[PDB]
Amino acid sequence: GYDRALSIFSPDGHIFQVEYALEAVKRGTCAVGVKGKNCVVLGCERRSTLKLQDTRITPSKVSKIDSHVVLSFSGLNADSRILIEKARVEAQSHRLTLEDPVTVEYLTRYVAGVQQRYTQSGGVRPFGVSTLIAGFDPRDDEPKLYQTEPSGIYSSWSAQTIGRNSKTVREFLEKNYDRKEPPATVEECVKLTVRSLLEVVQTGAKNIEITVVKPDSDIVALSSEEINQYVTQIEQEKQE
Amino acid sequence: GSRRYDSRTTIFSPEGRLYQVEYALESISHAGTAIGIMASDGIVLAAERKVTSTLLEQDTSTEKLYKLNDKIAVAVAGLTADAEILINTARIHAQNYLKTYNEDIPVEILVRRLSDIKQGYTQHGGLRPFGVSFIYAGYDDRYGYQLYTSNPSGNYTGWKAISVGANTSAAQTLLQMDYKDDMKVDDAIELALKTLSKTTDSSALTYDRLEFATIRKGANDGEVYQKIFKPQEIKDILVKTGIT
Amino acid sequence: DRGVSTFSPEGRLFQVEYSLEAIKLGSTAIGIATKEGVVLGVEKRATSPLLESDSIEKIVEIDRHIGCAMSGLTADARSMIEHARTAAVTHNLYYDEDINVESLTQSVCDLALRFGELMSRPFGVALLIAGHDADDGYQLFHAEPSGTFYRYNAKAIGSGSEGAQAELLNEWHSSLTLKEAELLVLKILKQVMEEKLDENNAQLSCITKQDGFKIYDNEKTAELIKELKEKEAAE
Amino acid sequence: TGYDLSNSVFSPDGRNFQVEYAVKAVENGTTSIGIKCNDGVVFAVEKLITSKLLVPQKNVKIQVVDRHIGCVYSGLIPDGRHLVNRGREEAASFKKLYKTPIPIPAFADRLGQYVQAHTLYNSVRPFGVSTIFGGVDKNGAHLYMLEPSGSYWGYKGAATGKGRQSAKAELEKLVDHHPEGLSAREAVKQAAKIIYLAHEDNKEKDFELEISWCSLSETNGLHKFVKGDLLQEAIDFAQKEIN
Amino acid sequence: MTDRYSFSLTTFSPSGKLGQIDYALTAVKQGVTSLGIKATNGVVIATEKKSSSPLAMSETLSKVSLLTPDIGAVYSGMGPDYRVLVDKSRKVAHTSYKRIYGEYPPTKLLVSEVAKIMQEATQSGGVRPFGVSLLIAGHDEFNGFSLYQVDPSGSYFPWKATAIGKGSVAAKTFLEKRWNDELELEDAIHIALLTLKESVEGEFNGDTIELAIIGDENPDLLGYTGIPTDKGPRFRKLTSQEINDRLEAL
Amino acid sequence: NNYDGDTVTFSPTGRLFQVEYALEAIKQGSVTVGLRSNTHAVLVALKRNADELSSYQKKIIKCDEHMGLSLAGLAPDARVLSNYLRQQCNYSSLVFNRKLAVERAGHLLCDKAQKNTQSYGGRPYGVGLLIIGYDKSGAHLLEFQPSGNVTELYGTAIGARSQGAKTYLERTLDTFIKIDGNPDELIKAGVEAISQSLRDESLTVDNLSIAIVGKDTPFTIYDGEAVAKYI
Amino acid sequence: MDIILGIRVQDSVILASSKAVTRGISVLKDSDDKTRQLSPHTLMSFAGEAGDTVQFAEYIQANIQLYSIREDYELSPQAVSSFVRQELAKSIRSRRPYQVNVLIGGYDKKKNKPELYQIDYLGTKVELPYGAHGYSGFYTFSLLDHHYRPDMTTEEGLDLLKLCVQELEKRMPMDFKGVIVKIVDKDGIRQVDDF
Amino acid sequence: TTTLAFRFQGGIIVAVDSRATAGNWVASQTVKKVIEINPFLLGTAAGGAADCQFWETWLGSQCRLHELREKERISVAAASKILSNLVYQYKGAGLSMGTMICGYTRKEGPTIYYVDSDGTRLKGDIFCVGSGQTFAYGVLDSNYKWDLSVEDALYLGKRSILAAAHRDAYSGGSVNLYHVTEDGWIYHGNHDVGELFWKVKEEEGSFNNVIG
Ligand SMILES: *[C@@](C)(CO)[C@](*)(O)[C@H](Cc1ccccc1)NC(=O)[C@H](Cc1ccc(OC)cc1)NC(=O)[C@H](C)NC(=O)CN1CCOCC1
Ligand SMILES: [Mg+2]
Repeated sequence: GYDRALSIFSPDGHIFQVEYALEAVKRGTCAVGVKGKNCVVLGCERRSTLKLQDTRITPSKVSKIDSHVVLSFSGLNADSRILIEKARVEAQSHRLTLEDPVTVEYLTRYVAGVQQRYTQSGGVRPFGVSTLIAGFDPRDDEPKLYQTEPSGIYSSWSAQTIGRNSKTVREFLEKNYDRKEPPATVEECVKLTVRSLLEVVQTGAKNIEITVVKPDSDIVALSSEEINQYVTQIEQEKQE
Repeated sequence: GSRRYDSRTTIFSPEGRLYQVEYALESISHAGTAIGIMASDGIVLAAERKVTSTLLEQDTSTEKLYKLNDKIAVAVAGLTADAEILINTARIHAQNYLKTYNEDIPVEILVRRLSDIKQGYTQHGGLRPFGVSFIYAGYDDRYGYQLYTSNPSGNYTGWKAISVGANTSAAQTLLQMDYKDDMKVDDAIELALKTLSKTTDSSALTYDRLEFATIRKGANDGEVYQKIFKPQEIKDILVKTGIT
Repeated sequence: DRGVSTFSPEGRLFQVEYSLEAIKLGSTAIGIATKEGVVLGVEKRATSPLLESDSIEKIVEIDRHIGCAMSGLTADARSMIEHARTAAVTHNLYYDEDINVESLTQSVCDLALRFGELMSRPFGVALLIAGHDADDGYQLFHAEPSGTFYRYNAKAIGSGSEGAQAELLNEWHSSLTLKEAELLVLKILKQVMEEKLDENNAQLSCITKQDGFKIYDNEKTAELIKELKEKEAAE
Repeated sequence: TGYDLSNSVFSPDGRNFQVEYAVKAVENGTTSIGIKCNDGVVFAVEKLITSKLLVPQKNVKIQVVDRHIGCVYSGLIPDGRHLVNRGREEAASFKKLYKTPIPIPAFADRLGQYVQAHTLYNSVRPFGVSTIFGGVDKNGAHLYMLEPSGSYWGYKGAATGKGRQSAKAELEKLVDHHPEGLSAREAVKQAAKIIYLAHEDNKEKDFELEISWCSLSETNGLHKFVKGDLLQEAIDFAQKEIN
Repeated sequence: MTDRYSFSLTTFSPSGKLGQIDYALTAVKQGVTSLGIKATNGVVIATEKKSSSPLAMSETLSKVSLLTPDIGAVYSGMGPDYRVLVDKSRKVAHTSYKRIYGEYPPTKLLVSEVAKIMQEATQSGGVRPFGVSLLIAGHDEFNGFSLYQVDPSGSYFPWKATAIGKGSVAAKTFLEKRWNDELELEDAIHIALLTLKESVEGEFNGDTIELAIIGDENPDLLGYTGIPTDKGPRFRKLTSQEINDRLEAL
Repeated sequence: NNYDGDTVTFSPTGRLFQVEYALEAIKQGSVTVGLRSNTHAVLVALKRNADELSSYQKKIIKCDEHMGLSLAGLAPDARVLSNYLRQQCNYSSLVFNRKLAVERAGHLLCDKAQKNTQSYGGRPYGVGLLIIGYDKSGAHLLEFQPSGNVTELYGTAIGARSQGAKTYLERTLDTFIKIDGNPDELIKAGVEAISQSLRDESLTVDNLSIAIVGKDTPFTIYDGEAVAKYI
Repeated sequence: MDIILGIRVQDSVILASSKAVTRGISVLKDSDDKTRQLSPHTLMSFAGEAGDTVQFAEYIQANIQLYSIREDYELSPQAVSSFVRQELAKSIRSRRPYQVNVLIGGYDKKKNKPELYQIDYLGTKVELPYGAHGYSGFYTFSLLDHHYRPDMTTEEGLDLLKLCVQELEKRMPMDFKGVIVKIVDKDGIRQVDDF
Repeated sequence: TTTLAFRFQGGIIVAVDSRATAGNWVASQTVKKVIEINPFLLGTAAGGAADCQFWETWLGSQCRLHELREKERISVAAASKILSNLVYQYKGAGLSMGTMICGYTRKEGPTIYYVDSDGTRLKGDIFCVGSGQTFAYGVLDSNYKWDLSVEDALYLGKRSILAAAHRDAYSGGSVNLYHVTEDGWIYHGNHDVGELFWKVKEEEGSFNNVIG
């Protein structure tokens, strides 16, 4: 078996392969997560250099891990499938032994552990992927949003963004998001998410994807026209 | 020891790119152009053979277009030998799914698994990736007619019309110009050939330098037929559209 | 390139020495041992204000009588903690007793040098392991990726370690109370931390014979922060 | 170039530089010799007394294989021990299957193939020892010398280490002056002399002599160490010749 | 110890080239010329027997090899690599086909199996590619006569006629002028001998030329009688005498 | 230079640099002394601390009732090798009902260290050991080096400034060898020996570490207030 | 375990399964549900060796649920039944085979047709209008041969099922403590609480 | 063995005997058949003795590891399923275990799970397990109501074990009582059958088959 230690320390105390995997995330399309009072919203950028696409069959950016948890990502698309698959398998395994679906913290902890294992295992490179994992614990109405990264560290966020130009949208969210009073309704939360993506995206046509997750396995994806209405509303208020 | 001679095929650049994947794509960009166009009532696969010799046996030849099952076919761009390894795996995977569920495999599932195999070669094992890009053309009863592409990175995406191999930049601009959603198969046949005819590095596009295939519901009632075009059939379709 | 388990001309393992540099970049963690208990405290260091700081878990329970604080590449600590917990519970299963704090530390340090061409690299994280047993009482250990561990009366690790260690040298005596030690960790943390110390960006914990290992609430730590500020102004 | 950085790599000459580098480690080591005699063999070695603190007679370097073969080596001592450990395994499996104790030529090839195997791959290092060995079997007495490359031949006399040339010259005289043969008890005395004469090339630290022998008549075909009265007699003979 | 070379020795360069395959093709270029021509009722494959020494017996070294009773092979490039490929090719015809279907594999599928073996030497750990190009001629009931070329990459192409190795560029041009779709087998043998004389420099006779055909069934070469369906091998190696007969009416 | 990338490579003069660099880790280690008479064998070890708040790194390890060693260099490597010795001593007891000879103990350590110097991927051990013991042929003292070389001695010392203690023992050879049936006097000689390797620092109560084995004395270690007698 | 029945009618599939769990001379439980929902429109009842039954049912359930999440799509009853059969077909030549017999009742949403599959522990699959496992079949098959019609309603099917349970309660040696009945149709799976 | 545990208005009662047997030889009269996994979880032991003792203490270690990893006390369902999945791996090897995992959690409430060595796992309100389970069922079932008081429920559990201890030759010694509430388990003493039988006979007026 191929044994080579690819991820190793450097004189200054850095693991370059892990740090270069972060650069792959930085190249990836933007993804944003914002959690409200009774919901979490996952927004995703789709680059518009690809026309003649078939959006019916093209892999969606937000993936269901279970009926109550979702996972979006930024970075290498092929790598993300491997994490999503493992996560989906662990989700069913947890239901089988514990007789209870995974908590969002547990699912995040598992995915983060996989990512970490690939930073100190021989013959493998790290995952060039950071994830946003969002959902609601079983029989719980408190919204959960977590972030993972190639190194393996994970943490909870009131709102967070990853991918290309994420530092711009993070700047937006840092002043626009109030901890004392999060978005009270679904509409408010989606609007703040779309607003934040409009700082970076380009056009609000077939470039923005929005997925809303609510308690008790209530997940739905918004269509073009539904998203376009938020884009139209935000621009009219902007001209002031 | 042997560390000295290891190329380290599965590592990141300082910019966060996979060296070997990038270089594999550079290889593919010199291969004969392959085009896929999806219509409402079928799919077209067209591909240009790599600089043909007059003493090449044309009728009993297969370079670009391969049959995965009765409902799915692929157009190849890159190393043929590499593609055949992957094709036989894909053919087996389709038969496993049929044996397990007594149903023909959904196109995306087959595409994903083949793309997952390519991904593995970029993350572990210390081996070079497959120098191949596929255009998948297939049908199932969930999404109907579907076009996909996969590349050495193991990343795949769906398309209405797409090209791989050489001159994709020029080819994709032409397809983006003349393609529309209510298009028929016979119109898509014409578009595929017209695009190759303009993007070709050759002097003139002839029957002996092409491989062609359609996937229609043009059989009798609610069933799909794969037509791998014979040399004479390509000669006729080339005259019928007025290229020769 | 070069081998992973290679010696330098000075007689040190390159990879082990490079992992020590990674630990210096990590957030500060301080531990103090007394006859009334052992106190563990850490700097949380949130990278952004949107990050919910209570999800930052840098102090961790191994057993009821053993606690742990970390510093460096904290993702690497997950498998170390997992091993420690299993070692502690397994020993209880085999011997119907609590496991010695030293024996636990030694078990964790055995993982350290199991790397080469086993895992591909050393751990990039240092651990402070605090606990109590009937034989040697209250103890504090510093476990490195070299596979070495020292017992300490008090110890600081992380970015502000050398400055905090010099401070602990002067302040520590053998008759410190638990309350005195709590304030002393808060005092020294506030000195070496970049951002201003409060209940949200710093966390306290302790292990006592009677109540075992306890992570303090943000409400409890806040009062100790307020008590600390008043006592410094009082002279 | 770079042909010398990796083992098993041919240079443009057709040489394996890594093996030639291992020979330099052998040349650096203490002197050891082997003398073939009428009905057996005699082995001797130079032990440098680094300090007064070394316990005399208690750092034994000559090793026995099976009950009838003796082995001595110069160079990296641990490498020599590793080779003898293998030799003992090889001899044990031979006796296990074929009943009879391993013949000396058979044993010589077992070591030869094993040492040669460590010149076939870059993942292993060549042996840093030349090994002088031999004993008595059904066909009589045999003396061999094995080198880092795996090369070995039969010998009338053999020598290796820092004082090999001095010892070789002295050995050549014995072969010329005794064409009919040398006796076992004579060979022990000569071995002592040759080690003392070869010590001139390593004369900073004084040394300790160590001799062993196999002989059909004197030791009944088994390997034994020379000790006590016979050893002191051989030392005195050597002392008388240097002066 | 142990094979620590678990990694690819053939990798993509920045320009997209696979160096070791290109270099293997360079080795094939240096190799002696061989060729193949397909007729209506047969196929011919031929090559020069480059003798290493006049003391050497060139009969003992066979460049043209039988793979199955209806399939033969010839090469250009490194002989030792070819020899082991013929061993592996013969075995795979049994293990992966005859032991399953009770009959010999058709030409295209055997070629496909040989191509797979050569492709794996291009991607597997601690190995270099094969330094040969093969020409495989054969017959089977449902495809008829056929001729294939197999390169170090593992790629294979069907040919009406072609040549590989030293003087392949000139030889291919010669074959383009002479080849038609109405060629009888004897006419193809004649053209093969003409084409090969151009590339050969020294002696040109039955002892320096190696030539075999895939033609009619040979009951006399079967070795037994009594089974009507077994009619004998279509592969036949032309003798030294049989070649010289055709060199007089050249 | 170019020949120190791994242990599988010889230099042009026939040197193994990775083995020599491992030897260098011992010289950086704290001093330890070993000596013996005909009745007893003694280990004396200067322990080292990180700072005043830290403990003093334990240098002496017990292997069996009749055998043990002191270390100098990488402590984890000493733990690996001492654990191997514990198993080998134990195998000799369970299978043969026989206390492992101190000489065989050395031979086993030599062969274990050697395999690491001839194979790709691995590394040499980075520690030196002084093994003492009392077996069927009386008292013994061994010196292990990670090159594989093991040596039996009357006395010796390894670590930083070990040359001072080694010279003293070379002078005192005739005196301490005949300290038979007197443990305290043999230790006194060992404590005086290690004192010749001290610079600026002196022997304190939680700094000194002594171990002894002999005729009617199992291998026992003395630390803390138990060594106050010898200061 | 013991009694599991199944009846396919015009627009639905009805599964009946006994509630008793017996072990030795003691009925340990009288309210046991011998079924698992594999997907929204697919239900599997089971009977056989203790432990094996639930372990197998849940294992299948996990696999089908995994497929559903991965493809965001529900497998057809025919597809699920073929998957289950293959698992049992593997099992029978294992070191320790699953000794479990199952009935798979499902509604195919693409065909708008109910489907009932009977699979034994050997991996023997058959599609049927009505099915049973164990000794139950020795009474119910002949009864249904007489009273069953293909165009019956769900209510008619339940009356037909009551006729079976009454016959089993009259002639079976063991007390099986009644049955839990479940209906699978276009609107999914629901339980009849008063039977 | 005879062990029982039943659910009722005031939580869960758990009662066990204390006899160990090696054929007809009475091996012990003072065995502990209840294992206190944590302040909210109990496990009963019936069947092979080492099998029960070894794997139920092992179960406790797995439950401790759960709350360390998940920062939360394990559910009764998950605890029982760890044990049932374990014995299922050993199915056919010859393990002999008849167990009941009893406890309280917030999400579940008072819960009892029967788990045995064939891999059977059943949730339920009433179970009796062991050689004398039938004797215990006879008394327990005929006197059981949901609305029993804590005092009456404790006695019925005690009396049901006594009934089995008397009739079943492979049960006896003493009765160990437990009561599980929302606040955790509470031990209600060891009751020797030597004194308890005569005390019950006299006060209750039952056991008229015996010579008074
Ligand atoms: C009553 C007394 C009926 O046995 C109980 O089931 C009791 C439960 C119990 C629980 C914990 C501690 C003690 C007792 N079981 C026994 O006392 C048990 C009976 C039994 C014996 C053998 C069995 O085969 C597996 C099953 C049940 N007695 C024992 O386990 C005795 C003490 N030990 C042995 O018989 C030793 N055997 C066990 C099987 O392997 C061979 C050695
Ligand atoms: Mg009784």
